[PDB]
Formats: sequence, C-alpha cells, structure tokens
Amino acid sequence: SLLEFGKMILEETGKLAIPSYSSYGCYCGWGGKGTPKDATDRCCFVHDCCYGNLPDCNPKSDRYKYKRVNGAIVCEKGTSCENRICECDKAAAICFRQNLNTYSKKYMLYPDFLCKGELKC
Amino acid sequence: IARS
Repeated sequence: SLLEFGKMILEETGKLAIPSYSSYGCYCGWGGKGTPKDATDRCCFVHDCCYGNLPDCNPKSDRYKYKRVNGAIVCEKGTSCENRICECDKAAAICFRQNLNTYSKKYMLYPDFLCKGELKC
Repeated sequence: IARS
C-alpha cells in the first residue's frame, strides 16, 4: 500500500515520502510523461512501470508484509499481487537510497508542463 | 493517496 511504501521510503532515506517524493520530477507521485529529471525520478519511472506490470493488482491500497534481515528488505509471502507489489516498492526504496546523493529539492513540486513525451517501459 |  502507499502508506507502507512511504514507511519504507522513510526507513531507507530518512526523508518523508510526502513531501520529498510525492511530487518529485515527472514520475514521482502522479506522473506519466516526460524525460525523468534525474536518477531519483528514474526510480519513480521504473516504479510506475513496475506497478504497470500489475494491471489486476491494487498497489495503492493492498497491504503486504516485509521484514529486515540486517538492513535488507525481505518481502514476506502474501497473495501473488502483494508479493509483486512489495518487490516493486522494495526496488524503488533501494533506488531512492542509491540516488540520495543526487536528490535535488528543485525537482519538488515540479510543474507538469515541463514533462512532455511518452517513454516506453 | 497520490499515484504511482
């Protein structure tokens, strides 16, 4: 679920999902066009594609369980949708962590009109 | 909830 993804993001990065990643660039929280602005935005692009791989799942509301094995996120077994949603979220959270070094506050609240063109997943 |  979105709240769980948010908790995962905070655990990984120390930033609150809202507002640090809810309106970032072209793809983080609400976005489907444009060239991703940087590596963090590409995390969201891929995450959006990942959710797109699950048309019959409900990633925003369906809850999954996960644990930590010495820092590492381990998605626990739920329904097939839950497992796949968790893997998408885990990847994005790790990606945000991997790219914290280039995160730029100038991409927060990024205006929609600066996001043009469809990029295939 | 905001999308993704």
